Amino acid sequence: VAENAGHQTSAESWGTGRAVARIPRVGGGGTHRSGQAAFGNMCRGGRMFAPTKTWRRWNVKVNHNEKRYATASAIAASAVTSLVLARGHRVEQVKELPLVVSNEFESVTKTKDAVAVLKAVGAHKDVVKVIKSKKLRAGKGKLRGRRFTQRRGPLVVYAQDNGIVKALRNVPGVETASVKHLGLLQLAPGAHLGRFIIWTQGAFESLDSVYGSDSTKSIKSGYTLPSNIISNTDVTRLINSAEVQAVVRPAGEKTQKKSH
Amino acid sequence: AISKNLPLLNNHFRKHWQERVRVHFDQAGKKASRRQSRLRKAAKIAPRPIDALRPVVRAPTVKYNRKVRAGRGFTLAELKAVGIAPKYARTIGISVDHRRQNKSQETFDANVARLQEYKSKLVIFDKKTKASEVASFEQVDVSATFPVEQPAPESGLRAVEVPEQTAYRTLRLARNEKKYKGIREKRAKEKAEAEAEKAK
Amino acid sequence: AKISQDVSSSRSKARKAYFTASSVERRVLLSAPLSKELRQQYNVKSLPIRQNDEVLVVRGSKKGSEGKVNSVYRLKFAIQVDKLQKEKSNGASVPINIHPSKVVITKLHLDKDRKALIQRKGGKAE
Amino acid sequence: PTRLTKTRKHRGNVSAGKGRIGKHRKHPGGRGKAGGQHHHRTNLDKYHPGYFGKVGMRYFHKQQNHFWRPEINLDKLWTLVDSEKKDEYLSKSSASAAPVIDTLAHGYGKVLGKGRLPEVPVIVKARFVSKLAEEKIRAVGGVVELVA
RNA sequence: AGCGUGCUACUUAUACUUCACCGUGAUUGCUGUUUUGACGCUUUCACGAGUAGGCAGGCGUGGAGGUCAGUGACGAAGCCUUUGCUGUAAAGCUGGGUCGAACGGCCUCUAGUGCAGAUCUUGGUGGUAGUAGCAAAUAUUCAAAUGAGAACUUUGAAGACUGAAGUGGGGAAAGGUUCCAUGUCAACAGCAGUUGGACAUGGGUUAGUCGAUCCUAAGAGAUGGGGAAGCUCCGUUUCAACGUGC
RNA sequence: GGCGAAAGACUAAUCGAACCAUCUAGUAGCUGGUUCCUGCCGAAGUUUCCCUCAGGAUAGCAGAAGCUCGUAUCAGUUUUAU
RNA sequence: GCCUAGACCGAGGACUGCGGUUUUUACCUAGGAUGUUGGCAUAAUGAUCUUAAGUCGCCCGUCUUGAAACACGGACCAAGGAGUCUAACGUCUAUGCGAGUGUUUGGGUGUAAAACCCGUACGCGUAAUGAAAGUGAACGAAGGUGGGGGCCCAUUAGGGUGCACCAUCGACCGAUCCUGAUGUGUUCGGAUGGAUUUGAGUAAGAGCAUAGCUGUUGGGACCCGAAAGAUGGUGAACUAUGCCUG
RNA sequence: UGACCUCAAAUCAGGUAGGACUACCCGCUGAACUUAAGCAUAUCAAUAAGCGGAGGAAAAGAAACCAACAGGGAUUGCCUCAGUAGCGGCGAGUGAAGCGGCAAAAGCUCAAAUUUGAAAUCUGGCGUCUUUGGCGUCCGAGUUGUAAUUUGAAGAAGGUAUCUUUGGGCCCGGCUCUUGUCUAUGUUCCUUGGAACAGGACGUCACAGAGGGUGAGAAUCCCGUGCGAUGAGAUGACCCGGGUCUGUGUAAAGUUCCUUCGACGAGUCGAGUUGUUUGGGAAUGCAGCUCUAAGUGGGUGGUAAAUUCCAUCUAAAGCUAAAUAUUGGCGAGAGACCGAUAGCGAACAAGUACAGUGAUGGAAAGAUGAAAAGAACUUUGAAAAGAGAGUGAAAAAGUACGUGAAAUUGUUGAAAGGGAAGGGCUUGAGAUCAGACUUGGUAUUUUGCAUGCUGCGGUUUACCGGGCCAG
Ligand SMILES: [Mg+2]
Ligand SMILES: [Mg+2]
Ligand SMILES: [Mg+2]
Ligand SMILES: [Mg+2]
Ligand SMILES: [Mg+2]
Ligand SMILES: [Mg+2]
Ligand SMILES: [Mg+2]
Ligand SMILES: [Mg+2]
Ligand SMILES: [Mg+2]
Ligand SMILES: [Mg+2]
Ligand SMILES: [Mg+2]
Ligand SMILES: [Mg+2]
Ligand SMILES: [Mg+2]
Ligand SMILES: [Mg+2]
Ligand SMILES: [Mg+2]
Ligand SMILES: [Mg+2]
Ligand SMILES: [Mg+2]
Ligand SMILES: [Mg+2]
Ligand SMILES: [Mg+2]
Ligand SMILES: [Mg+2]
Ligand SMILES: [Mg+2]
Ligand SMILES: [Mg+2]
Ligand SMILES: [Mg+2]
Ligand SMILES: [Mg+2]
Ligand SMILES: [Mg+2]
Ligand SMILES: [Mg+2]
Ligand SMILES: [Mg+2]
Ligand SMILES: [Mg+2]
Ligand SMILES: [Mg+2]
Ligand SMILES: [Mg+2]
Ligand SMILES: [Mg+2]
Ligand SMILES: [Mg+2]
Ligand SMILES: [Mg+2]
Ligand SMILES: [Mg+2]
Ligand SMILES: [Mg+2]
Ligand SMILES: [Mg+2]
Ligand SMILES: [Mg+2]
Ligand SMILES: [Mg+2]
Ligand SMILES: [Mg+2]
Ligand SMILES: [Mg+2]
Ligand SMILES: [Mg+2]
Ligand SMILES: [Mg+2]
Ligand SMILES: [Mg+2]
Ligand SMILES: [Mg+2]
Ligand SMILES: [Mg+2]
Ligand SMILES: [Mg+2]
Ligand SMILES: [Mg+2]
Ligand SMILES: [Mg+2]
Ligand SMILES: [Mg+2]
Ligand SMILES: [Mg+2]
Ligand SMILES: [Mg+2]
Ligand SMILES: [Mg+2]
Ligand SMILES: [Mg+2]
Ligand SMILES: [Mg+2]
Ligand SMILES: [Mg+2]
Ligand SMILES: [Mg+2]
Ligand SMILES: [Mg+2]
Ligand SMILES: [Mg+2]
Ligand SMILES: [Mg+2]
Ligand SMILES: [Mg+2]
Ligand SMILES: [Mg+2]
Ligand SMILES: [Mg+2]
Ligand SMILES: [Mg+2]
Ligand SMILES: [Mg+2]
Ligand SMILES: [Mg+2]
Ligand SMILES: [Mg+2]
Ligand SMILES: [Mg+2]
Ligand SMILES: [Mg+2]
Ligand SMILES: [Mg+2]
Ligand SMILES: [Mg+2]
Ligand SMILES: [Mg+2]
Ligand SMILES: [Mg+2]
Ligand SMILES: [Mg+2]
Ligand SMILES: [Mg+2]
Ligand SMILES: [Mg+2]
Ligand SMILES: [Mg+2]
Ligand SMILES: [Mg+2]
Ligand SMILES: [Mg+2]
Ligand SMILES: [Mg+2]
Ligand SMILES: [Mg+2]
Ligand SMILES: [Mg+2]
Ligand SMILES: [Mg+2]
Ligand SMILES: [Mg+2]
Ligand SMILES: [Mg+2]
Ligand SMILES: [Mg+2]
Ligand SMILES: [Mg+2]
Ligand SMILES: [Mg+2]
Ligand SMILES: [Mg+2]
Ligand SMILES: [Mg+2]
Ligand SMILES: [Mg+2]
Ligand SMILES: [Mg+2]
Ligand SMILES: [Mg+2]
Ligand SMILES: [Mg+2]
Ligand SMILES: [Mg+2]
Ligand SMILES: [Mg+2]
Ligand SMILES: [Mg+2]
Ligand SMILES: [Mg+2]
Ligand SMILES: [Mg+2]
Ligand SMILES: [Mg+2]
Ligand SMILES: [Mg+2]
Ligand SMILES: [Mg+2]
Repeated sequence: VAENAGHQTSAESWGTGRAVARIPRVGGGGTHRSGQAAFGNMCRGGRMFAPTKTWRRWNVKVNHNEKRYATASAIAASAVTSLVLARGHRVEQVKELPLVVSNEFESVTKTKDAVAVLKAVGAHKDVVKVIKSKKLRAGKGKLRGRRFTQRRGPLVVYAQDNGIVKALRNVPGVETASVKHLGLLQLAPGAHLGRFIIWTQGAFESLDSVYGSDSTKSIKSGYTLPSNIISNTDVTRLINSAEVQAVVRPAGEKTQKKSH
Repeated sequence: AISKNLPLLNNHFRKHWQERVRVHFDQAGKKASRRQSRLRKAAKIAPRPIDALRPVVRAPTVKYNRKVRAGRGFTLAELKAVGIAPKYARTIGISVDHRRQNKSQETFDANVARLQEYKSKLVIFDKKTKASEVASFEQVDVSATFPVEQPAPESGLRAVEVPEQTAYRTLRLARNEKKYKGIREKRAKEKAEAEAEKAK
Repeated sequence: AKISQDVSSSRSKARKAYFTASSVERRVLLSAPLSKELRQQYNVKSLPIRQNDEVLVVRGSKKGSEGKVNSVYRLKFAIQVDKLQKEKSNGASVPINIHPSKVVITKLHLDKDRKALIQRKGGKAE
Repeated sequence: PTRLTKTRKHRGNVSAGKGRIGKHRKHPGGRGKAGGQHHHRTNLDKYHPGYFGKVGMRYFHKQQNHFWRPEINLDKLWTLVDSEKKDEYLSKSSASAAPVIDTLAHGYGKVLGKGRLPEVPVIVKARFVSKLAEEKIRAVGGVVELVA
């Protein structure tokens, strides 16, 4: 708010003894503003309690390694069909994830051709989902340049841009991203894992140089992909295994019988 | 006002500090405009480099002796050793410093070698030069083409040679000699004048 | 999406530029599409509506009506067609105001400036 | 976030957690470190002894660069040897050829003598060493070479 | 049906006993039947007062990312209502009426986020109450005219008063069109109104001789100068080569 | 500051120091208020110091988070001995 | 031991148990209600609203030892209305990396305040102690003793090994005090051995960074509230006093 | 009879200054509230108010610097140094600098020198021309010093081996800025609606699915958006690329070495004292007064003094872009901001109406409808109005205009009521609401379907069993 809002008055308290509250009041006469309360957060025309300041903290620091951790986790989550489906993507007619497309799609220059390729590879039902999802935003945010809302479509990741970025620019919901610069705002929109990612072959083959492997060092300086604290992530087979089940005592009833 | 087992703080906020709060909202905007200024400056004078050649100098003080960094300009003696006048040097991308001198040979030799390396890659155009030759050149980054390079620390294998006096004893004796130099010299002067004045 | 830094996506700025548009600016805003016959005759798809054009109403309660434009009433952002009248219980008739984007031009009023405008826009006039 | 604060939970309760008798006030007790010798003596004496008074001599215009002398102990000295060549050096080091460790070039002023060295000759270049650090270096067959 | 004393029965607390249900704490068991909930299900026992205060789990509001390819001009939101349902509750959902353009559920983010009070703020509305009151300045009445309408307008007749230090006839200050004619009654004239200093439309102020203008008064104040960091202060012919001379 | 045949009178309904704006959201150990639900736990008015006595700090009382363990050796009680 | 009158309740939901009778691998009263009959389903039944009757019930908020108080605020209603943000911090928690850690001053890059990338320095940590000159952390399996979860060997017990941590006696580094070797710019050096002394130390590192709650200090600082103080201006149309002209 | 010096006058010829704005900038002057739990030093604060002066930036700036190193190297800003050294009733508090990483980088000008074989310099008048000016000429300024030459990094004067570099004016381009013109695809069908811009079907364009308008949520109706293309105007000693005309280059400048020299700022430095200020502490800067220099001298080297050294600069004269600041002006783009008691005081004829002698103080107030289609006409009334009618999708939109809450009020209906009313619990009464003959199953007949009898409402008596209330 303005630094002087509510404080452009010469108001002075009347003091006690005049049967009115001790709030400051406008002086003078001849206008209806005269004698009216001022300066108070409870007063009409006063300044708000604790007026908002610009030196509030707006940007937040995140450790670079943790940010990379989360980016890798989101990329990994993009290959889990259950996560992509819970994420809301119409991916039921894609035969396997990750969806990798040939490099000719890096060279499409017309939106018609890019849409045709999206239709061919089975990624256009999610574009149709974006098209059908357009609604007027609820609330005053529509007065602030945010008039419509819609879903997110597929994310197309390339290695070389020979026209694909501009060809997909106008398709609603589709985002394009270089494999060299992938971030969490695209990989996990809304902090929800499982983005529907369409890789070109070049981007898929560059992933291993970008993030490294057990045989390849990452281009990122001193960076290694994270290690899990658990090796077998399926604990039902760990519990119901020969090694563990051979040393346990026999199980009781799932529910104790009531004896009294 | 003072309560609990807490550190005692020094929060200097008793003046009208809120009238002098500079929040750098324009960090990204200034970064972008700074880059645009840099492109305009480069494109104006291409293929001439945007950076003048800078010398390499030791950083001062006992804390930064080990480090070596870019200086401000080459000394008059250094330019003299490569046969360049300072007035001329300023016009071919070489920086001059009339204030710095060369007490020692090491920095002087490093900067003479640096000037000779830059001078070998220099190509000065003239009227007879056509735009075909000028377009055959790319605008290099002098700060990267002639970087400031730290001398490598000594490492590897060498023969062990053990002096009889330990290093700790050497340091202690140096400290003691410095501490008592003045009083010992005064004592010796008094002794000499006494034993050579009455011995007249 | 817009790319130029000189283009504004502000709703308030766009509406202010519309309702405070000068009369000269309102001429372009009150453009009308040509009919299919004139579009192939002149190879131009829309023109600023002019006083003596003939239009066909394609939207609203007067859809299907035809007539000659009587006035481009630029202050009200409307055109008044020849016989598109509403009859008050008084017995008097007031013209019905129609936006030019809700009609098609079926016959152009031509002069030396209209022809140059059509030829400027890549079309063919005479 | 404000929605997690106890201000949201105090809504509806009269005193906002400040008490009906105490009545949260402007500055009871003073501002800042007021009354440190009078009514906050019991706090400063208990938790900050040594607070009042002068100790030692002043130093006009103290330049901290003069006193720069980072320490490295002996148990950390072989980390300055190249990692790719440490294992070869730990085997083939002798009096005729021992690794040189330039401690100043790595940012250290004094070599201290905590810990144990590998029983392997080394040449340690330092501005300063402690008495025991140099005794331990000589015992493994090494030497300390003073530099500046 | 009092006093002292003894006895039998009977009366009833949120207390005690048995039982149901809620919650809290502990506790039993649950993966070759773990079986799409193990932050889950399940056995058993005990316990439950509370200001100041602490903590936990939830309800609600504005806006943000995501999702429901959610609701909606065949009616969103809002509002009224013994239409009810759900929850210990904060509240959520729903029938009918009204209405007219947006709005919600869920996973998260965020905050200018919840009112009965502060002689709180601004706006609005009551009881009081058709009440206090509309009582100084002697005093009005008859008739006609006008008008829808006359205690109050106009005219006539009368009765009165101010009583020339006036309730008369002019002016200075101050106001500014209130002046005059015509029309005119929504508001204003604390009743009324056809009347008005109200409202609307027009008209109207004529100078050589009346004033201003000119003179100087107490005083105000440039210049030449002298102070003052300076805004400016002093000084008024002043330590001045002072005539736009006749 | 003025002015006062003097009353602290008068200086624009303002006078034992006018009015206006700003510093200024001046400071207040003092008065008043401080906005949803349920669940669990639950006080103090006492010690010492303080120009301290309507206030603080300190210790106590209270909550929360737990941690190390699993009957180890504790108790606002009795007995016996002293 | 036996007979006999009444009231309230019916949690649970295949089996599993303990008993009993055994005519029996069956039955029972024995780990919680079944059987049967009538009526009703336009209704007997239940809930809410209004009202009557019986019984109880003082006006909320506040300060207070004590309020329904003859203590204070509150006529009524709507809308607004009070622990916020920031700099620097303590504890705790989550997360990443870990003897390191922190990309974001800046450079690169960009689909352009985003995302992505880069590294030198620097901050904190990895060494303390002394006023300072200065000096600077292993006798030993990084010590001994008593406990100590877990693990190993056993076979109640018992033995071995015992991290974290607790109590205790030592060792090492710095300061203080004492002693004072070979030596020497003869006044320096300080080996060696000690001391009811002392440090926020060593004794196989634990930190750094981001975020959240709570607490702290400075800021308007939960909201509203002085009497005052200062700086710069405006008034002698009232009034006080002098003067000039009536 | 004339010079010169000093000082005047003119409506003399030609110029220049004042005042405004406020966000940032350069100075002067200068508080107190406040904190210290009192208060006077201190703090607030070298801040507010007051005064003088600028610009697009200002200021500072090419060391009388920092240092103590193996040395850096004009100024400015950022990060850090560092809440540190220090200052402080050593209390409350306060508080820089060097180094280091980076942004940006750019250097120089006078005075002091004899042109002395030639005042070589310049304002002005007059004339003329191709006019931000050139040329010619004449007065004047100026020797009490205007040009050339040098600025300490040097440099001068002689000698010296020769070598290397180069002036100006126009014309078209490019760059920069502004601006004009030009551009893809449905208004196809059905339903609702007053209106399609809604839903459904079939599509199209997309380097354009930003935004706005149009009778409701419109990429495809319109303007735009995106992509570029092409004109016009400007601008630039101090941007470059070409041309083109003159270059009067025995000239100007630099480069190597030798010799002789090498002018370098005074009421200033410095010292004392006083006041203020600073972190600056036997005194950091500034200022007043008193004293008052020197020439390897002078300053600095954060503890006063004398003696001896060392290090490092070179004051008392001057200019200079960029990085830096920016609640003002101008032009733009935005936002997890506010949504008419909010947001600026002001969304409106708002610094308006209105108040005050004055300085000053200072509001309230947005929304019919797509469109006035703003109700013709008849009738009652003095009129305002009313009643019919009419327009409209709606008058449950009539300008006393969207929705239209509460307080408060009228009418109708229901009920209750002996000096309050209101509440809880319980039941009665009245009103309302709810629920199992279940999605009940068993065979049965007829009424109805597009159809070829088949899913299945329909009916009553039978039987199975169920629900609820009870004995
Ligand atoms: Mg406001
Ligand atoms: Mg302190
Ligand atoms: Mg030097
Ligand atoms: Mg409570
Ligand atoms: Mg309350
Ligand atoms: Mg509390
Ligand atoms: Mg209170
Ligand atoms: Mg008390
Ligand atoms: Mg308290
Ligand atoms: Mg009795
Ligand atoms: Mg008795
Ligand atoms: Mg009970
Ligand atoms: Mg309780
Ligand atoms: Mg908000
Ligand atoms: Mg829909
Ligand atoms: Mg309804
Ligand atoms: Mg509705
Ligand atoms: Mg509407
Ligand atoms: Mg949503
Ligand atoms: Mg609020
Ligand atoms: Mg209220
Ligand atoms: Mg009121
Ligand atoms: Mg009233
Ligand atoms: Mg009466
Ligand atoms: Mg009276
Ligand atoms: Mg009469
Ligand atoms: Mg009389
Ligand atoms: Mg009149
Ligand atoms: Mg009246
Ligand atoms: Mg009347
Ligand atoms: Mg009038
Ligand atoms: Mg006269
Ligand atoms: Mg006259
Ligand atoms: Mg006079
Ligand atoms: Mg004067
Ligand atoms: Mg008196
Ligand atoms: Mg008065
Ligand atoms: Mg306040
Ligand atoms: Mg008190
Ligand atoms: Mg309890
Ligand atoms: Mg005391
Ligand atoms: Mg009290
Ligand atoms: Mg049961
Ligand atoms: Mg009672
Ligand atoms: Mg009270
Ligand atoms: Mg009392
Ligand atoms: Mg009470
Ligand atoms: Mg009483
Ligand atoms: Mg009282
Ligand atoms: Mg009171
Ligand atoms: Mg009252
Ligand atoms: Mg409210
Ligand atoms: Mg580091
Ligand atoms: Mg450190
Ligand atoms: Mg030290
Ligand atoms: Mg340790
Ligand atoms: Mg106040
Ligand atoms: Mg005051
Ligand atoms: Mg005072
Ligand atoms: Mg007067
Ligand atoms: Mg003149
Ligand atoms: Mg001025
Ligand atoms: Mg001051
Ligand atoms: Mg203050
Ligand atoms: Mg004080
Ligand atoms: Mg106080
Ligand atoms: Mg005081
Ligand atoms: Mg100060
Ligand atoms: Mg000021
Ligand atoms: Mg200007
Ligand atoms: Mg600039
Ligand atoms: Mg300048
Ligand atoms: Mg110089
Ligand atoms: Mg510098
Ligand atoms: Mg200060
Ligand atoms: Mg630097
Ligand atoms: Mg001339
Ligand atoms: Mg177009
Ligand atoms: Mg629209
Ligand atoms: Mg459609
Ligand atoms: Mg649109
Ligand atoms: Mg000089
Ligand atoms: Mg001063
Ligand atoms: Mg001084
Ligand atoms: Mg002095
Ligand atoms: Mg100078
Ligand atoms: Mg300057
Ligand atoms: Mg800015
Ligand atoms: Mg600006
Ligand atoms: Mg805006
Ligand atoms: Mg407003
Ligand atoms: Mg307002
Ligand atoms: Mg309205
Ligand atoms: Mg009539
Ligand atoms: Mg309607
Ligand atoms: Mg309506
Ligand atoms: Mg209405
Ligand atoms: Mg009502
Ligand atoms: Mg009665
Ligand atoms: Mg009842
Ligand atoms: Mg009933």
